[PDB]
Amino acid sequence: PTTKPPTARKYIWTNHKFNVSGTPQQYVPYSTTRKKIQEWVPPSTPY
Amino acid sequence: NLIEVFVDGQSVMVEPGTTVLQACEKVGMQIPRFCYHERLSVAGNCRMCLVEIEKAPKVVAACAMPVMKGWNILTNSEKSKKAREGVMEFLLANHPLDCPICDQGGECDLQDQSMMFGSDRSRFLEGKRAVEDKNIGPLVKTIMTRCIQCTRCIRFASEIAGVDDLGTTGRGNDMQVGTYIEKMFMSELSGNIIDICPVGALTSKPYAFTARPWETRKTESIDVMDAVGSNIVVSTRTGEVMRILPRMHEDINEEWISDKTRFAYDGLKRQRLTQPMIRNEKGLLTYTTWEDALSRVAGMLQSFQGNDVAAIAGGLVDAEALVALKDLLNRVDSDSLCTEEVFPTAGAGTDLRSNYLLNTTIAGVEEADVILLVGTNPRFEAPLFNARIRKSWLHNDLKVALIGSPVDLTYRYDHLGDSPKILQDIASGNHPFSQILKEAKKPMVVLGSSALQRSDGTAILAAVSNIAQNIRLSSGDWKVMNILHRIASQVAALDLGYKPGVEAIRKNPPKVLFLLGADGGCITRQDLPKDCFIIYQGHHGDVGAPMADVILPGAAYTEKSATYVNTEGRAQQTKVAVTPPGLAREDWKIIRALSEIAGMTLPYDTLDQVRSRLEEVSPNLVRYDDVEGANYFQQANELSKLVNQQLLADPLVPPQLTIKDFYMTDSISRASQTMAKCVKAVTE
Amino acid sequence: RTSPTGEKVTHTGQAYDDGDYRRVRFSDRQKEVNENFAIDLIAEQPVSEVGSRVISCDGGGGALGHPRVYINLDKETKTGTCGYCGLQFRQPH
Amino acid sequence: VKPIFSRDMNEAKRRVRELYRAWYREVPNTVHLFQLDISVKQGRDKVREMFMKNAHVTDPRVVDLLVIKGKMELEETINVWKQRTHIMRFFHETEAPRPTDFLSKFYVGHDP
Amino acid sequence: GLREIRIHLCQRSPGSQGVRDFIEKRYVELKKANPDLPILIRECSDVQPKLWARYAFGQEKNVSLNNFSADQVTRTLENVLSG
Amino acid sequence: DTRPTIRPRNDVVHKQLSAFGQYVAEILPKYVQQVQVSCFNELEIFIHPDGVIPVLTFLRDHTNAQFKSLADLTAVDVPTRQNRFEIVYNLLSLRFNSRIRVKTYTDELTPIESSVTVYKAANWYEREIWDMFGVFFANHPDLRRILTDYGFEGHPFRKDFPLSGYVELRYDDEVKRVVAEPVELAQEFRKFDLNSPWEAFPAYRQPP
Amino acid sequence: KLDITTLTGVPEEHIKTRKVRIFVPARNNMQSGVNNTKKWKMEFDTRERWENPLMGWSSTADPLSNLVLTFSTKEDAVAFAEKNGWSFDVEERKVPKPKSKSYGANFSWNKRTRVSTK
Ligand code: SF4
Ligand code: SF4
Ligand code: FES
Repeated sequence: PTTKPPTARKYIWTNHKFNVSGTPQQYVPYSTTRKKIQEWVPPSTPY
Repeated sequence: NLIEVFVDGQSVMVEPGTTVLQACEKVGMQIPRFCYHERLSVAGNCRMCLVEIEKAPKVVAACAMPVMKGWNILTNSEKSKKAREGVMEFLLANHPLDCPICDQGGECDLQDQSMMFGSDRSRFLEGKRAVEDKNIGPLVKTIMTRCIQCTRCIRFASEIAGVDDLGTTGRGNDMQVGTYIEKMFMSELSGNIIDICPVGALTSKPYAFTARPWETRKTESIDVMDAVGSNIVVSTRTGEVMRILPRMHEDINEEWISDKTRFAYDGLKRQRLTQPMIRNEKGLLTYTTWEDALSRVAGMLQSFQGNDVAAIAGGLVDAEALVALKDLLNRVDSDSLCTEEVFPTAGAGTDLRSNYLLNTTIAGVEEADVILLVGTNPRFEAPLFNARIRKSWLHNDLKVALIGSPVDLTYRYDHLGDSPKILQDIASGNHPFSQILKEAKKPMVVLGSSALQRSDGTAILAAVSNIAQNIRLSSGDWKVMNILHRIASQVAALDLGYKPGVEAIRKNPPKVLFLLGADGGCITRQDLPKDCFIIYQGHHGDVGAPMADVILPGAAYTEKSATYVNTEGRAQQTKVAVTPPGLAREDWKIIRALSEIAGMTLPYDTLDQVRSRLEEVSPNLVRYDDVEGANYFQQANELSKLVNQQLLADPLVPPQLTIKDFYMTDSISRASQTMAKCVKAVTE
Repeated sequence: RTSPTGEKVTHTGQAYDDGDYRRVRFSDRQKEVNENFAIDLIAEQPVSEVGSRVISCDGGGGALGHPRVYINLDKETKTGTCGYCGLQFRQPH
Repeated sequence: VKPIFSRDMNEAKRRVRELYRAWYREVPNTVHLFQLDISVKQGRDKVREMFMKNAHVTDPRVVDLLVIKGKMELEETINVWKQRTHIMRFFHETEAPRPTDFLSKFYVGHDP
Repeated sequence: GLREIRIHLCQRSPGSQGVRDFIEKRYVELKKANPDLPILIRECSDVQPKLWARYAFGQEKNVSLNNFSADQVTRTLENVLSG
Repeated sequence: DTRPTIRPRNDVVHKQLSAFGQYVAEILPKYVQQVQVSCFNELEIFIHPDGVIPVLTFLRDHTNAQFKSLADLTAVDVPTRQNRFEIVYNLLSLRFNSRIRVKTYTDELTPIESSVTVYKAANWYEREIWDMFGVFFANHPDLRRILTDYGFEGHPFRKDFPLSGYVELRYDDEVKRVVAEPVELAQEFRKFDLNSPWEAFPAYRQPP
Repeated sequence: KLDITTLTGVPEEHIKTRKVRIFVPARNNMQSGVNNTKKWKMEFDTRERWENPLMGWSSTADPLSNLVLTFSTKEDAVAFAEKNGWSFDVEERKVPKPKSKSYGANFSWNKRTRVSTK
């Protein structure tokens, strides 16, 4: 890469990180979609 | 009369006037086609159906060319193959490379027909055309660069929808489909232009980008938005309703569904009842287990008996739940089982089925020659019934007369007026239309159930019955009397002995009211004793749920196998697509569990046992897709003659006058945001 | 952005609510969130002006982009947007 | 239809009894060899229970096939081809009891 | 004590001809005599016709009407209507 | 047709296989029901299920048919037939450098004569057919499970058997052993509807 | 009568509680092709599909949620359902009506079939 530098993109990390498994910076999977069905909010006023 | 033609040598007998495409379909050959649709007029411009007739030097268009006796159709000959390849190449010459981003991908007629009949590469070295997109509404997403100018949408509008707004502007390679002005294609059947369109030019905006066809699971069910009982396919993916598509039923909805039926599925994902709710010491609804709520309702049932316990059936309720609630309330000796739609009780009432049914049937409309519409707006109350009427008028010259407000039915009719006194005039022979009814060999009179919601509904029913009896006497087994319902649960309730209307509850105020998904707000807290116990059992909390003491979360029509009877008395069963959210359960299961806790255990534990109970009450609710023949009209007319009410001077104004009053009718439609967008678009 | 609970929100808008037990998986660990929201990155790109009535975008690089599509530039009120790239084009007015 | 091993249900019932005798006399060895933590009665009752599950069968061909599968299961037990895990799979222990009452089913989930 | 009356008759079955004639002739008279008692007339298909009678507290009884006559149907209903 | 894309067709082998099929049908008319030669030069002889041993022994010992090698022995489950299981025999003739196929049928109950006496290779093949489909082979020296688990119940290769099965295994700390429990999937197998609504091959069009 | 239920190995819960439907699949309305509406199919009843806590994937405990058996005729499907002791529900096949179509009607002289645009 000293001779042929990699193409420079703004989205490319400026700090490479090693395998962070077993450390607090490890990757924890989760759902990325929002809640599908919305529950009905009961009224706050009495009858 | 049958002439003889040959498809690939094999003999086949076809009627005179039969097209080449139908002759090939008879033997099992489906000729490729883009412009041709079975339910639209023949266009013949896509040129994909070109086939070679033996000994003939020119390839005919199978979609338009009628067969001649002795013709041998060479479907798979080299001329046909080359014609198909050339037409596919011309179609794909200017088509955009949007397959990855086109929602028609995976279910695209152009793709599949290119794979099966077209070439495998392109010789087009030029630059493709580009067409500016046209906005035609908030439902149909239009990417007109993909249009192949098959003119399916134009013909569908102009014929099935009566809206002469779509058309082609320009000529040559610059011809563009769509309204010339920036106009919105407003119709209750506009959603079907998404289905007829082979390419992804017209696509469902709510369904945009959400899923691919190959991954969706198809569940065949029945629509409950209106009383037509249209057959639909619920396309689910990973336990979620992605879209609703029509299912072919020639006798009910042919190939179309209304816009509400197609786009109201999103209402099933908002304001849902997920967990049982009971009211705390603060007067507020709080979540609770099934045990506590069921115990409370069972105790309240054990406390009061007789007329003190009542129940109001909703609009989207199923036959199984209705029969379960009926048995439960009969266990406490209570007959106060009331619907929300008022049907005239006086006379024969809900004893003869034909009294409150569309006895002519939806398919019967194509046989009639004169139709009288009394106090109804079929374009909005029953869009598919109105479409069938339009088809009959277009192909059979069906004289249509309307007695009511001059609403636009998308077809021209005879506006006799809006006063019920015209019914008396027709019955007594004073009105000229009485002579026309006498002339008609198969006349048909349709009375809207919304008209019966007036205080003089019994008088209107009596007048319509008098007209029908005069027709019967003055002029086979052609049914004349007809009632067009607007609620998916009215017919089943009437068959299950439910009292048609809240009049009994108004007459006898109960102390335990069991609102079974009744969001119409006919009976409020102010019309009940100041300590009435209300249990609401529904899927959406729209109106009844706030004015209730115990909430039992039910299931929607896409979350249970349930029996619904349409306006013509044809029982149909839905199939489970997804499961009820949260702690919600099937309605009859909730009723049976409540009965077991209240000591009065019902004699059924599974769905089949509940349907066996349905047969015991009425055997017609277990014979699905069968319109049982029952006339019993003379007795009904004689019993209606007994009590003579007075027709009011109020004009016959249907509840729905414009497209704005069509989108939001029931709880699911009101919870839908797509319906809100449609209402905002059609109002502003 | 940051959710009221103090948890960073993803480009899809997903963020565990305070009344959600699933947030406990991030207690001694981190929540993996990309910090290059694409929707913000494209809107940053300027709108190219081309005198021709119809242009074609391949995403740049030829075979290293996306299928070639042609975009109409007749609507003066809006800008033609590539379906794949998201780049905007405008006919000079 | 052509029979498998027996032409009459009485002949088929004879093979079932022969299998039961082999199974009944094997249970003491199975507990001993596999070092099971159950009693001889439990295994012999379990053998009876599994036999009683296929008690409504009336077709002699199905009866013969069940005995054929029964002998195959016995051979694995005798030859210790099965293990303690395989033997104790009949005694469902980790499985939670699933109630068969409607109200109990109603409380748990959407199970029909 | 009586709450409702259900009559199930098949459309073309010869065993329901008596019930068909009874509904053709005496049903109007029955309804006139009993205004507020629901005589639910539903239809069977290839099965024996039956007459259901629901009493108080959800107690229902059924009487077979196979190969009956309109006179016999009238007698049975009179027995059900009174006791 | 011709040109590189198409696969060349050899008529000589087609004629030879058709002639040999007629020969076999003539010699064994008691069991042979149908004879076919596919366009890619593969010969199939359809045999009544009682003809397993006779026809195979003929095809093994006959001087004009030395199919001394049993290439394969499999079953095909077509649940739309009375005899859903279709037992297929693949033979190899080193003397004449050709292969032949023998197809029979059987129900879920009717047994099939074991061809171990004909080919000693048929032993494990018949064991696998029994284990996977449930077909019982009479007069078999040792018929038992070969591929499934020891306490497995059900025949998996049947078309009506679920892909994920009915039971699953895991280790329980309470019982100190691997235990079988009803199958529960974290993610369900997403079934795909892929068949195109348009006919692909006009040459295989079934009558209406 | 065939009672192979004791030989299939299916647990009792998935033999008696199930509800098999026998039907010809409806034509995908998005396409004009009818090749898929030619063979009878057999499917079970849809059951619970909850959300996996870790990833949001749709979990299931129904082993028969993906079984779609294809049969040549209705009778074969009914027989196969009866073999395994499954409560079947047959739906009659729906075939589109033969329709009289005439291109000449598009230009009728005294009829409504006259079209205003092509
Ligand atoms: S309409 Fe069909 S062929 Fe055209 S881009 Fe979309 S998927 Fe591809
Ligand atoms: S928009 Fe669709 S339906 Fe209309 S002409 Fe174009 S391709 Fe045909
Ligand atoms: S299908 Fe006949 S020309 Fe288009």
